[PDB]
Amino acid sequence: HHHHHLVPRGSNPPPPETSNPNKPKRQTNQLQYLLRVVLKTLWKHQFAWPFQQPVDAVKLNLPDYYKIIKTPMDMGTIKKRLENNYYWNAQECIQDFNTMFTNCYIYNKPGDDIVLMAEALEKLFLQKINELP
Ligand SMILES: CCNS(=O)(=O)c1ccc2c3c(cccc13)C(=O)N2CC
Repeated sequence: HHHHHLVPRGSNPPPPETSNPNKPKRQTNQLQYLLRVVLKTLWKHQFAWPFQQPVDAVKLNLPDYYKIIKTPMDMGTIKKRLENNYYWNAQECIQDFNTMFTNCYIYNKPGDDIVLMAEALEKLFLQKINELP
């Protein structure tokens, strides 16, 4: 039989939403600081690039990524959420950062390059979080 299951193909999931008109939203001083200070300083770091967009499991050849990670998050998504005033409070934004870092540690092993990158960025994140208004 000549059906060899070379189709249908894999794919990346739809990325997390960055707009939601019926979601409650505010601008707070903490959320402005999270954009202006926390996100933008992390974004410029040389270890930021793996985290600047949703994981492209196809390009990166990580076909098990979304088998393991069911709540993906990345700083590109977070950056757009802050720019779109998506959040109600600082906690919602911070939980996105926590999710991103947690996904990295779940999927990978201690000592992997990606984990070392996440640890460094997390250490910085936590330092900047302590200067929150
Ligand atoms: C160390 C960078 N390696 S990569 O560009 O192949 C990559 C980018 C983003 C990743 C990963 C992950 C695992 C392994 C490699 C890798 C991963 O969890 N992410 C999202 C932070």
